[PDB]
Amino acid sequence: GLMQFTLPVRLCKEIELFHFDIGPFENMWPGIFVYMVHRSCGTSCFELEKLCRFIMSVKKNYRRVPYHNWKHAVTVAHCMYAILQNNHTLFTDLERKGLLIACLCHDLDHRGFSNSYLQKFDHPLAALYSTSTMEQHHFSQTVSILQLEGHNIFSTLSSSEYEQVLEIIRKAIIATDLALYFGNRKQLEEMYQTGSLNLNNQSHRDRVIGLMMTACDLCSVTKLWPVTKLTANDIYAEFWAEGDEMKKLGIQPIPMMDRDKKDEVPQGQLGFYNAVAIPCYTTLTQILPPTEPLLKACRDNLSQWEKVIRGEE
Ligand SMILES: Cn1ncc(C(=O)N2CCOCC2)c1C(=O)Nc1ccn2cc(-c3ccccc3)nc2c1
Ligand SMILES: [Mg+2]
Ligand SMILES: [Zn+2]
Repeated sequence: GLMQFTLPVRLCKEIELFHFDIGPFENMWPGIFVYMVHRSCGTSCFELEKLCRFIMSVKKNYRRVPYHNWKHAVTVAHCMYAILQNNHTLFTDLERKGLLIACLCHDLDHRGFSNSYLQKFDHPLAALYSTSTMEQHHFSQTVSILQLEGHNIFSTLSSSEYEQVLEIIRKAIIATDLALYFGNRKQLEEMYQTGSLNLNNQSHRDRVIGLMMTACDLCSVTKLWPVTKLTANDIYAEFWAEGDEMKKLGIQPIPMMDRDKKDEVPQGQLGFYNAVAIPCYTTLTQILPPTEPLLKACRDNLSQWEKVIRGEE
């Protein structure tokens, strides 16, 4: 009960900032996550024994892939922590509980391959889940872990509160399908500009939570340039392995996944920042003004990729 988690001073301070990097010490990440749950949600919202056992089962169900791994899960949870702590009063008690867990679980059992590769390979998961294939899998894996003996961190919630939190988690995890992001952001942009945006409207909150999930998921673009650049290497390690596997199916991969077109990465980053990242953090800042540091960091990194092309690095 009176057992707090305490980080060393540099982490205690920097964990509050959007651009925090959780570091290379894997064994500190569970404690970093519990710290964030305790400060974001309260020391009472989960039984520590049940939370610790849930965290370690989630960790075990992430694979040893270059990018879609346990570090990504905790990284995405930290960005959500930073958003929630900078928007104290905008979110319900159940939303705070559900969203940190959603972020931890959002890529559970990722194989390092896109929905598109699963469909072209004809993976069983593509037959079970026709759209948002991996994201429906990630939610299914989250529910499976919640149902292990002594893993139900939501046990002390009412039947109503329990169905609500699992509903928040399902929507949040599905929203991490970037194919769904484009239409979600357009609708939010329309609603904000016509002044029809209403945070008491559940379907409006759902859309705002969805954009938060995209923002947290893409948060490598909001880090210090060396973190952004080094994270990009892990992203391309997976893209290019998928491209290799496309070539094995006798399919020319898109340039993004073709290690032969390594040369064009800088321009591909510009397209990504302009088409996906900048619009995401722009709309998020309009709806939630205190998330502006994410947009500022993203713009700083866009400027770094522009310097790479101009041969200044
Ligand atoms: C930084 N960041 N963060 C998350 C993601 C991301 O999208 N994820 C979804 C898939 O799962 C990984 C995260 C990225 C990213 O680099 N995106 C992209 C997106 C589109 N591109 C086109 C090219 C490219 C084109 C031509 C030649 C060479 C490269 N390169 C890119 C990188
Ligand atoms: Mg994902
Ligand atoms: Zn992810």
